[PDB]
Amino acid sequence: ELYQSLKEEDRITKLDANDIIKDRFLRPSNALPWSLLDMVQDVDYKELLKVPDPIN
Amino acid sequence: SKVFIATANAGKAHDADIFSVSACNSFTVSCSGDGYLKVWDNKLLDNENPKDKSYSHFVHKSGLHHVDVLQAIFELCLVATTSFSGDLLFYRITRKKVIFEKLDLLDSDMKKHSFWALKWGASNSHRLVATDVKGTTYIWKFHPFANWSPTLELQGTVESPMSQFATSVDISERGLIATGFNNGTVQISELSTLRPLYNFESQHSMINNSNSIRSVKFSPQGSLLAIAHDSNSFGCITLYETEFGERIGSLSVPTEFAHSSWVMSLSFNDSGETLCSAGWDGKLRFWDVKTKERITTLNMHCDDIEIEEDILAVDEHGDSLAEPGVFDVKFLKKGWRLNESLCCVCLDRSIRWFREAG
Amino acid sequence: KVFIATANAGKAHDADIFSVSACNSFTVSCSGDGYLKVWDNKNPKDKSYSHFVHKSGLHHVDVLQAELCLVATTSFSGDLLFYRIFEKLDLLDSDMKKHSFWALKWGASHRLVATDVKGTTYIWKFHPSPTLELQGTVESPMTPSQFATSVDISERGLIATGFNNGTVQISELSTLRPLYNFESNNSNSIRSVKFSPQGSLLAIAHDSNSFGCITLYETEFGERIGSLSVEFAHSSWVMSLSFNDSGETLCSAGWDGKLRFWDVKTKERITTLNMHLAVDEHGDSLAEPGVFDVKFLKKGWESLCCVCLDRSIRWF
Amino acid sequence: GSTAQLPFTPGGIPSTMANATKLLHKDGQGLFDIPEGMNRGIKPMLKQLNEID
Amino acid sequence: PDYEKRLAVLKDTEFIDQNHNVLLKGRVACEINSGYELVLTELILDNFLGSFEPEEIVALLSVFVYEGKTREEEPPIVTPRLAKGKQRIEEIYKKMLCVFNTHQIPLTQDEAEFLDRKRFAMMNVVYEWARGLSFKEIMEMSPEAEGTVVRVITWLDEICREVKTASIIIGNSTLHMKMSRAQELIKRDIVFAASLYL
Amino acid sequence: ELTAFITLKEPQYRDAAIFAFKKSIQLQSNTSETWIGLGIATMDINFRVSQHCFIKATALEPKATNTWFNLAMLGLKKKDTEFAQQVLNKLQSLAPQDSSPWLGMALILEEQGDIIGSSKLFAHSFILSNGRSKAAQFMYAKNVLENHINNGDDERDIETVEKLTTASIALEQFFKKSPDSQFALQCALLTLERLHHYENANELANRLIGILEKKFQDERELFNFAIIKGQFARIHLGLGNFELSIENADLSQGIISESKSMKTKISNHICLGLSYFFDFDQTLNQFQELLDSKHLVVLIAKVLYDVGESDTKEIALQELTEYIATSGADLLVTLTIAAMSILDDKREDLSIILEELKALPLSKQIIDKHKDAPYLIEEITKRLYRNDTGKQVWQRSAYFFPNNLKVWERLDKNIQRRIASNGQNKVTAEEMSKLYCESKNLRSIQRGMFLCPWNVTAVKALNECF
Amino acid sequence: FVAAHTSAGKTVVAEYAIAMAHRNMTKTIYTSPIKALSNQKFRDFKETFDDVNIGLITGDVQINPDANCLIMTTEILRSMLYRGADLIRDVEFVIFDEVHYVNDQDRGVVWEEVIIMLPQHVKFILLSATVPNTYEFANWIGRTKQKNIYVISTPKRPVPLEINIWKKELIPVINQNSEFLEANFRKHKEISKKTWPEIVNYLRKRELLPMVVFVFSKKRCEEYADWLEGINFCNNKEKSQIHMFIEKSITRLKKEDRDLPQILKTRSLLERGIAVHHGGLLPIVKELIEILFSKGFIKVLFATETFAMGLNLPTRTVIFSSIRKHDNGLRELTPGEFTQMAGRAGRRGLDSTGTVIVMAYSPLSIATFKEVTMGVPTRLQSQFRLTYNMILNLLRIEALRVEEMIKYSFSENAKETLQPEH
RNA sequence: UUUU
Repeated sequence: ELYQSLKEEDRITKLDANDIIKDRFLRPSNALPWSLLDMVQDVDYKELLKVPDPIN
Repeated sequence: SKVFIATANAGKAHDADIFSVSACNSFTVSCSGDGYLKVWDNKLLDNENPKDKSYSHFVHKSGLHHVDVLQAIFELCLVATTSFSGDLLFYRITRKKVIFEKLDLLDSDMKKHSFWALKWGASNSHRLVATDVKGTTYIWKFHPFANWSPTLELQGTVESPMSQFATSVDISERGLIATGFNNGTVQISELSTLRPLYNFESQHSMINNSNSIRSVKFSPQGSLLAIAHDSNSFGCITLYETEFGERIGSLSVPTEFAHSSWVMSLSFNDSGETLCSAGWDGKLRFWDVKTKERITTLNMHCDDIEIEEDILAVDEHGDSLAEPGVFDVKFLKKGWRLNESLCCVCLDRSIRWFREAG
Repeated sequence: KVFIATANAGKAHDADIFSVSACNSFTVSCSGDGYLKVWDNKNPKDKSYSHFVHKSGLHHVDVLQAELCLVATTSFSGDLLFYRIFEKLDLLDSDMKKHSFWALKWGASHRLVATDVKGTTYIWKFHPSPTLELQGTVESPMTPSQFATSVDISERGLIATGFNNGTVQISELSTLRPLYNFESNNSNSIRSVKFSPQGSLLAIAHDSNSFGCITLYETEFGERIGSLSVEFAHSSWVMSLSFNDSGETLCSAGWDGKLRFWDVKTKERITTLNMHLAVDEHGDSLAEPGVFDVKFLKKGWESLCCVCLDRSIRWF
Repeated sequence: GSTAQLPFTPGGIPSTMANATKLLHKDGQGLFDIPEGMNRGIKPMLKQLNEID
Repeated sequence: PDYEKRLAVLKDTEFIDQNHNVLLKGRVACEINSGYELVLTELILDNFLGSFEPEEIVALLSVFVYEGKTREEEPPIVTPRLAKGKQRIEEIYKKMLCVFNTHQIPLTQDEAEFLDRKRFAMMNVVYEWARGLSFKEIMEMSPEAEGTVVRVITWLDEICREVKTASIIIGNSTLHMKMSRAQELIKRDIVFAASLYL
Repeated sequence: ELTAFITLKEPQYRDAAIFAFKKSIQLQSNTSETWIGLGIATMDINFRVSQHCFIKATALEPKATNTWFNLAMLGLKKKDTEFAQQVLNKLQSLAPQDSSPWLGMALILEEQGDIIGSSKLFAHSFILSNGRSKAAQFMYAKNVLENHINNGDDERDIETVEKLTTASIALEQFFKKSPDSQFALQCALLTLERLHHYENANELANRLIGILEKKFQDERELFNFAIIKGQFARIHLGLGNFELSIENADLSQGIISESKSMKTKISNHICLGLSYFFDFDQTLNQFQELLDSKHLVVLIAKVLYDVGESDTKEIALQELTEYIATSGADLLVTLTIAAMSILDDKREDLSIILEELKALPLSKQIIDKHKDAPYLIEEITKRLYRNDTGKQVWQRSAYFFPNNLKVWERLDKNIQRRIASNGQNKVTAEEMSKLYCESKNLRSIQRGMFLCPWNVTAVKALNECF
Repeated sequence: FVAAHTSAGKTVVAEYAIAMAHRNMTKTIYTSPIKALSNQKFRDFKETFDDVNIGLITGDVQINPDANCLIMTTEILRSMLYRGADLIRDVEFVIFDEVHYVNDQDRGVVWEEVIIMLPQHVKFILLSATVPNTYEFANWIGRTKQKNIYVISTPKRPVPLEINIWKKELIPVINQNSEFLEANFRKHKEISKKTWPEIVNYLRKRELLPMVVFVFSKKRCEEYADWLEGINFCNNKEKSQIHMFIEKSITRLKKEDRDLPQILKTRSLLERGIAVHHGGLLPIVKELIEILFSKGFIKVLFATETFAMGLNLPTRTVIFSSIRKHDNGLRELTPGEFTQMAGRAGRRGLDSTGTVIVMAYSPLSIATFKEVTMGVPTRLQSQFRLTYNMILNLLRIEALRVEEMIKYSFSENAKETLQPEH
């Protein structure tokens, strides 16, 4: 909608509350932070060897 | 691929930021935000000022940020550029002054789209690719003759996998297209079929939305793909293998990151053995593809300009330009300008050329 | 050694009084309301005057006297203004006026030293038709750069700059070359740096995690000689330091409302003056926020001046 | 090159199995029990006939 | 006889064992191709340098590449940690010299007169070059000529490479990162300018 | 036959390997690899014969370092730590570039009880491996996960995020070779859920759930299934599929309703409440009433306030005040109370909130890196008095913490632009483009739009330029 | 093994070896103990050869790694040999240059260890100045490596030399047949700020320029150079050419680098035909001066010993301001050093004879003069030394005993009584 | 007070 407007000297541009508080302090999220994750998360010797290679 | 020597220089080349650069055998072309298109002759002499051999043309009042050049043997030389308003503009270069001929190659319904990126695909018919602000890629075939009578034929479009901003595009010599998006996703599709092949996401984490693809490049052999992307105020490079679509590794240096601020552009040399990246921190770094290890580093200063009157130490606001960020970088084939060459454009409105020792 | 309250003036400024300075004739004080007030040294509210400088407020001030009397101040807009006591001068060039300045100090040819927000220190030379001419500049020792919070200049030709990361750099004035480099959620910001009037001694008001520390270094060798403690000198941040004419006692002002006097030779405390260490359980001072700046006055004007959070200026 | 590589043999400068294990401490029942350069074996907490040279 | 005495010295300081097998210290010292393998190995073997900065490490390592023959008086050290490193290197060399003279090994002119010459007189110059100062200030503060400074920094590059390899052997990642960072920090400008023959 | 026996773990291949090795040794006893193979073959039956074979192999070919590692691992198999340590010291002196000795040393140190040295050795082994060892990748990922579960970290720490990313990459490379590994899949899910990579977590969790479903009748199987289902419900909740999250949480809760179990119960309650909130408010209210740490209380208060009922708001306020009166005073709870009071427009408590906010100790001001207290103080001052005395707290904050960005975001924009440049502060491309566009210049607006063409303000400013 | 005077044509042998190895499709390695000659040799070989690739290997830089002829120093080759580099697989010839060069305080002259550690398929081409000790070293190499070495020694000189002595007079003391003259020496025995203007004026009148003055002091070189104010040697065209060359050459530097005091002073002297060459200069300045001297724009040069070993020094005259040089104290010049420095005073095809002048500020004794000028050449010495690094590396490589390597080193009067298990 |  703005690029359509763009389709039609260092000039200077002519471009000049409760929502911010609600979004910054009282908006719950479905992505759990690391604090809740810390609150809820719970955390053969022959396979270390090398078998020798074939011989031709 | 270890020693680079400065060759020629030009300060205060444009009146605004130089956003892109491209080169061919005959000349080097650059664009800027003032709206002009400049041509720099590659075949120079000793102790000749590059501003003496330069030709400028006014294109758009809004400014330009992308450019590409096509040269093929009747000799045709085409330039395509994108403006800040969103237009796609084609010009024909003819020579010993330089003549700019505006070409009207797009129909009326194709002039309502806002384009961002573009790239030429040379014959090995020539092809043109472009990205849209809506997340679409367009494929064209260029026919010069029917006698000179150029036409652009639309082949098809590729939609976005998810829509997001399409920021970068590339085309390989084996017939592949890579598109980068602003969330860190890269899509690879087939040229002859217009069907997507691979779709891999390169994000370190999704906690914050500061991931974005800035550049995608294909290896000269076409079997490798390099990706430059953001990581919340850092710059990262990841290498992928295009035949089967698997992650190879990453390029990093102590400063898990390739650059300190942001990686703007990438470039391969002729053999595809060395990769160069340009950073917002004001550095050029060169990497070995096989060993994934850094080779060399170049530093950019405002005092590199040969003529002392063209040195721009500060901008219009007083901020220092002692170590300016690099916008774009390009490798030049042997014989264009003995050995390979390199060009880059910076924040101090300068364009610089380098030579490889050997 | 004891001190007796002499004069007081409450509600001096409308906003926080951030800095104080004095000379043989006047005492000046800046605030965030954009006023600077000149207080006669000979109630003091009836001997006071006010002038308007900038609407963004002021946070630094200094006085130079030599019949010359000059005042320099810095605003929250990054400006740097001069006044001939009130007659505004124009000494800064057009391109130099584009910079952002934080702190200053009159080095009594006369010298002026100022710091920037990018970590750069500027040194000038005042020539009374008054003009300034830039002697040189000193860049940030570290990369990436940091905020240059404090600066001082000594009579023997030394310059000390403190940064917000805890680094103090000593540089010469003759050649502008570096000499020393000390590197002493946590905070370590360098709040104040001072040179002893006589001898070779540098006092640095260091910062701990919500604690105030003072550390003493000696010049010509760059060796740490110890720290003052009562190793924390105050239960809150230490805001400013001050020496006397002799240089034997050092006064420190803290954010706990106390003025502690120390002995340079013995590195021991002398007396404490409360404007109105105990730590409750975390590091919180039991006392209330106190003093912004302190300044010794030599004999004939010994006395001292104090500016507090209560918007009052006190003389002792 | 690297220190992980061995040099090629210089020019001009100058019963193998039986001579190799001549100084190995053979314990009871005829079996090696101490590696070379060490002084102890593992302490938990037909093969002898194979002397075919 | 010289070979036997050097074997005795190498066994005494626990570089090789009684069977003439190379130990960890000898394995690390195999990488250092400069003139002082033993002292450098003893310096970088423990966690002494764990609180240093890359600039401080590259400044301290200049004692091993600077001949120390100068007439101008040494200025005060620019950093306390540089003084601490100076003291540590001096005590290591004193101990090693006593061990050497126990076995009556003949010493070269440089090895015997190490602590007599002012070999710590380029730490400030290398420090300020690594911080980011230009060559003009460096020359205005240096006690030598341009060629000597260029040579010292050029050799310090290879010293950094060797210390990187030794740190990979030892198992110290932080030292490896610091040495790579210092190598990138000091390699710039006219000191490492490309040759006019290339 | 030895390779087949190692992969499949069946006795009949070990005997065939022993037969072949004995016949080859009879035909020619001069070769070392035959003795190596014979030592590996009998490594579980008789350790004395294996040690003899390894020693003979060393004697025949002394420039081979795999015999020493085999002997050290055999010593570790029979629990002889000092013998293995001595052999590994020799091996490190012999082949430093190899990664096996570092892995063995790290295993010994981890068994002994050391934590820092074990982590350092695991990291060195992983870096030296260069993607050639599965064991190195698995051990490194497990160590990184074990060090960063209950360590009290924040998302703003770059090093922890980079460690988690490296562990995730290592686990992907590991899965390319050995999929269907239960422990590696669990570790991968734990890392991915913490990096917010939910699609990969969905795929891996589907694979793991299939594996556990095929593998099952016991008791511990049911408990592990319940824990996996709880994590899988968390993944759906984070992915936007609320119905599936509710179903999985209910299924997991059913099997562990009469019992490590407390963590699963808390997770199920949180997931059910948040799934129901996004819109049956009654079920969400009941589940949140079913439920310290200062974070559960804040989340519950936020949800109950956003419900929109008077009883819910009163309950949230009462719970926050109860926490304040019980566990002391903190910054987040006071900020939440202040925001709720400001939104509800209660005049009586506003003055007390303003006084408490202005009487903050210096420690809380050091902790507050976003400068929320000055913001709330100015908002309350402006609402109560309709004056302009609220910028004084901003001036004091800029005095105390002059390198912050949020303090200069209000006073002087040039200061904020200069402070954020050249790496003095860490800033993203969106914020930098906004700073550039706030210069009102055409060049700056073009640069800011180049840095972020999907920014509405940059496009609007460029359009307004003309 | 070739031992001949410098500029007698020893580079023809090296070029023929390179071409012969190229014909067989094998490789050649050229090594020297001076790190400042690698770049000069690289440029010279790249100019000389066509269809043959030339590469350069140093501590950091690598240029054309997969070339036919690689140029390095002996320390690089020794490191490669100890680390088992795969480059040596295809190498057929290894060229050792400046074998006679001896310097105690230089840890880079290690060519006997290189010879000991080379494989069986590699042949050698050793080049040196004329020495009386050739057969012992050739015999040791032949015995140790079991290769057939041939000894070529030549005293013939393409251009003869004369030795003269300078009060406002030039008295020839040694003619072109190396016959000391005593009548002229006695006649000399009978008979500052103005010395060098007078010397330069006399030489310019006699047309014996360009000249090189050998000064064994870094500060005295510059003092004498500054004592030449008022004299000029160039016209407008040559000055413009020199200015353009310097401007193009210093393009690679920053603006603050181009403004350094040495660069300004060097340009000021260079635009008049004067220059100074010593070890206290920046490397780029030394390269600029050497290239401009090679091109032929410089008539007067003051140089220390660092210029004697240089590659291209075509000079008509050589002047010795003294005979004593500090090394541990002031010491008279050895006959070998004097011969090496004075052998550069001739040009093939452009000169008929070589002029060498010794400066007498009171006369000079005859004993020391004859010892310095006509003396027995210095013998070839062994620089092999035992180091802890070599011992540790050989103990790490458990295949070669250190005692055996020690016993196969060169030693004058070695015991020929070794029966190994005989 | 040459040379590295």
